[PDB]
Amino acid sequence: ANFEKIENELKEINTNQEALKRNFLELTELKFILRKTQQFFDEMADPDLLRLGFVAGVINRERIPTFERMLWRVCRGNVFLRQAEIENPLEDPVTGDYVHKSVFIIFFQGDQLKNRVKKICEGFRASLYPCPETPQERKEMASGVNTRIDDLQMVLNQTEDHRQRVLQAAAKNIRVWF
Amino acid sequence: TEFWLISAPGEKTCQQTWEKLHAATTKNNNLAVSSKFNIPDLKVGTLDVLVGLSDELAKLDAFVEGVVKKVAQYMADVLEDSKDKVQENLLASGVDLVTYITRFQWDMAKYPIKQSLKNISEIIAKGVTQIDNDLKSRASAYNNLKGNLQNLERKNAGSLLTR
Amino acid sequence: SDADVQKQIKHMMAFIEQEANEKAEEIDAKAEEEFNIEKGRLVQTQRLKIMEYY
Amino acid sequence: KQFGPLVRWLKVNFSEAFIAWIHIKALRVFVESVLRYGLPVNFQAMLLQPNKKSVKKLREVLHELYKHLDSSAAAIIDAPMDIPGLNLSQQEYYPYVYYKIDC
Amino acid sequence: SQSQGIQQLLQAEKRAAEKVADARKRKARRLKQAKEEAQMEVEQYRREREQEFQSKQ
Repeated sequence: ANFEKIENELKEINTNQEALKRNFLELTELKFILRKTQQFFDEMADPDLLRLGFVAGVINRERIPTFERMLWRVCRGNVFLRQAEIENPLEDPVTGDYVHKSVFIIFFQGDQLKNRVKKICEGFRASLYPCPETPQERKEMASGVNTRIDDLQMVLNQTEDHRQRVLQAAAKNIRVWF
Repeated sequence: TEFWLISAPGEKTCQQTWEKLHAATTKNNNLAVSSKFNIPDLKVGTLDVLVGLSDELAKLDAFVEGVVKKVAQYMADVLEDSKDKVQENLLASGVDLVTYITRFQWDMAKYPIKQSLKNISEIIAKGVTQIDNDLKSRASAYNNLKGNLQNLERKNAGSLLTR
Repeated sequence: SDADVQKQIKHMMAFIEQEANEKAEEIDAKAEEEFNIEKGRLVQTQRLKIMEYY
Repeated sequence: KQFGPLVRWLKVNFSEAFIAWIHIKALRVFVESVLRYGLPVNFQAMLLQPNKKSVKKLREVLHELYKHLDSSAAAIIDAPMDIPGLNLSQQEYYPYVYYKIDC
Repeated sequence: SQSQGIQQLLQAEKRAAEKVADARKRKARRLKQAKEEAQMEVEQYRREREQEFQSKQ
């Protein structure tokens, strides 16, 4: 019973830590995307709040030239793309490394170009997530993701502390158990 | 022959682009023989369907090329007795295919300009599909007749027992 | 460059506006069709009832 | 009796098939050109017949002349494969609409 | 610049929306006009046959 607990708890801890780290990274990417999209939508936002299609995501730096060329070569002169570096480089959602990133926003005309750009980004191994359509939605979902990010950080710290405590307890007597 | 169609996006007027492309190029050197295409002003539509068409005419050019080359092969086979001057025998109009293309002019009767781009594409597609099916059927029947003749020749050939 | 940005701005602006105009023309044509068919339907129904009554 | 009929049918149908093929070439030219250059339309396309082993020089001259008419800040250099998706680039992209007739 | 282009795009989108809304309003107004014209024709004919009935009586 003791060893079953000490193993099942550790395995559940590891699995939950992995999943929650993935979610935390995805949510922080979404937060950065929202912040930079708000920054881009700040030339002159006189109106408070549908043909144009909208997407946004994050790319690995130094892939901006190739990606821009590929877009301007596939969706020939009929799609718009804005890019902004993300200072304080971030950790990849799955690849698991600290790499510089650029948050980018793409505007397109219709469904065919929507599909074109979506598939192009998927091939370019970017990530998109949803995005707001009105400034009210932007503010709402940005606040939501920020709060969820803080909650996930707290839960991550607590679970890591739990793992550390249980592993210390295990190491206290592992030799005697062996 | 190899012919290259180049967009030459106007440059604010027909002259500013076409003159430099053709006359200036020829004066600099006889690198290539220049010609004007004079495309008709079709009915441009929405960009969603326009990109759809940019894909459909990506596929259909290859399909129609295949059909035309199949027709050429069938002509080379059926007319194998007098296969000389296959290009001359195949020229759609004029003296030769080169002449026809260099003087190409869109046939409003063949395709209604006022129709939509997708409609014109479908008009071409139905005709080419019918052409391909008819080529397959008729060439197969003629080949079957020729094969019956060849079987008769084979029966005439060989030893008395084998024949 | 700036010229590239301006050219793209012109391109998408023109194409979105032309899509809007095409939709407007289609709406106008279908609106004339609806005008005609509604005239026909309402006139036919009311006339049929009036024929019955008279 | 049939060779004359079949031969005549092939002769007549070749003209129609070739006409339709050139029509599709024209349609692709116009669609791609209007996409590349926003409305209104200006597509006084040029049909050039390559000379004997002048393809390289002609293409270089055309690229130099079209560097202005088309954006030289993208493509041209190179690009990676993007096969996954609805469609992937099949031909080389040049600073203009380029199409081939291979009679 | 990087935001000026986006501003222009959004303004064009709003122009398109306004134009299609105007077309929709025209469609609705013409539909109502069609209804009114049909009703007026109905009334004309109804009075015609009322007079005919009076003559027959």
